[PDB]
Amino acid sequence: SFSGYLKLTDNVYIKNADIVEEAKKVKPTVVVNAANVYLKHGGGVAGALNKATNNAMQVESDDYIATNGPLKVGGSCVLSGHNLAKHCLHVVGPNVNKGEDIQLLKSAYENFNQHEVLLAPLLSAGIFGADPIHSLRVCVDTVRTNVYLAVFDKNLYDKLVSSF
Ligand SMILES: Cn1c(C(=O)O)c(NC(=O)c2ccc(NC(=O)NC3CC3)cc2)c2cccnc21
Repeated sequence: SFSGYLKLTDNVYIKNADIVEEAKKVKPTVVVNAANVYLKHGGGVAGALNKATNNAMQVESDDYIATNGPLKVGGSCVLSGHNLAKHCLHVVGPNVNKGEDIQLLKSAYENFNQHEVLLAPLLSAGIFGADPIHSLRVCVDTVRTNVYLAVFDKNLYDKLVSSF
């Protein structure tokens, strides 16, 4: 059901798309959220995915944190995908704007290997402060399963594809 994606490697594909609209169209088995350790979905991809679930993702996340405590930077948890997907894999990449170690980005992408196919954003990009070209390079060199990347900004998408 994924269509209009450029092929980067044997297993990594990319599209200039709104990940919420892409999830509603495809209804994948797994959509990846670019989460923080507290699962507080305020801005960026996290806020957009939560808003499309009418806040059901945040209510479910708050119960998960109340039971288990916060995630590790580089870690993940599988929760419901609500109206967007069967499941949502909440992955925490390092937030470079908070002094988190960039080496944890490879650990964050290793979580994708537990799932055969994923619709995902670039981790640690945007408001997390890491270089998006570096995030795409770590993705290609780490993920072995089929990943379909959705990049919202047209100019960033063109730069990622021309510099790859
Ligand atoms: C790299 N990046 C990305 C990205 O998705 O590539 C961000 N992504 C976003 O802000 C983002 C915002 C909105 C949506 N869609 C909807 O809300 N769609 C429903 C109305 C119909 C998806 C995503 C980002 C926000 C800060 C900084 N960098 C960002």
